[PDB]
Amino acid sequence: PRYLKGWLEDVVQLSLRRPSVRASRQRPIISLNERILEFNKRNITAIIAEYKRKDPSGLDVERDPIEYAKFMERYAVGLFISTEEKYFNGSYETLRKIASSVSIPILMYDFIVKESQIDDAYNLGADTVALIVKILTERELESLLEYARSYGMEPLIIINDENDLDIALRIGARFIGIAARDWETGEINKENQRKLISMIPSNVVKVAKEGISERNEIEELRKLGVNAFLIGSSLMRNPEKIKELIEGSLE
Repeated sequence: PRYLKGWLEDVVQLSLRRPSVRASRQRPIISLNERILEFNKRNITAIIAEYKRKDPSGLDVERDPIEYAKFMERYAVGLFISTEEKYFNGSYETLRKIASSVSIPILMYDFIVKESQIDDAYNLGADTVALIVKILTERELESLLEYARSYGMEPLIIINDENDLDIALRIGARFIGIAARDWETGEINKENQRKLISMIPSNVVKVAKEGISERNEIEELRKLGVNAFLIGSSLMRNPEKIKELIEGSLE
C-alpha cells in the first residue's frame, strides 16, 4: 500500500490480515455499471443505496439488513455493502445473507489491499468491489483491477483529488467514484467534487459519493455528466427518503 498514517494506516494493516472465506457463490455476476447505464437510458434516476452499520462520519444504526435490502430492491440501481470490521462495524456474513436475498447488483465496500479479498467478494456473492486510489499504489491498483476483471467484475475506482483521478484514468478505470469527503479530516468539498467530475471522459461511468441529499442536486449533477449517486447514511436512517430522490415530491 501507499505511505499512510492514522486510521487509514490502521485499517490497511487490519485488512492485510482479513481471513479469506470458502463460501461458494450462488448467484450470477450482474454488472452494476451496466445497470447504471441502463437506468440512464430509461431516464430512471440511479441511486446506489448503502448498507452500513457504522461509518466513521456517522452514528451506528442497528436495523434488520435483509429488510432494508429488500426494500431497496424496489428503488435502488444497486447496493453498496460495507464489510470493514473496525470502523464500519461490518461483516462478511451480512454481505453473504443480503446477497442470498436480493437480485440487484451489489458492491462489497471495504479496504481492498490483497487478492483474497476479491476472492471473498466473489465467493460471498458481491457483483463488484471498490478499489481506493488513496491507499493503493499504482502497481497494486492495476494488479487488483486486472484480477477483479478476471472474475468478470468491473470495480468502482474511488478518487477524491486530481492526482488520484489521473492515476485512475492511467490504470484504465472505466467506473469511477468521485468522493466529496476528505479521507483525513472528514470534511466535504463539493466544489472539488464537481471540478473532478468535469475532468472525466464521457465514456467513464461516474458515481458521485457523499454530499447528495436532494433531487435538485441530483438533476444538476446528471446534467454535468454524473451517471449514478451513492447515498448511504441518509437512507440508513430513513429508507423512504429514496422515494423523493427518484420520483420527486408532492411536498
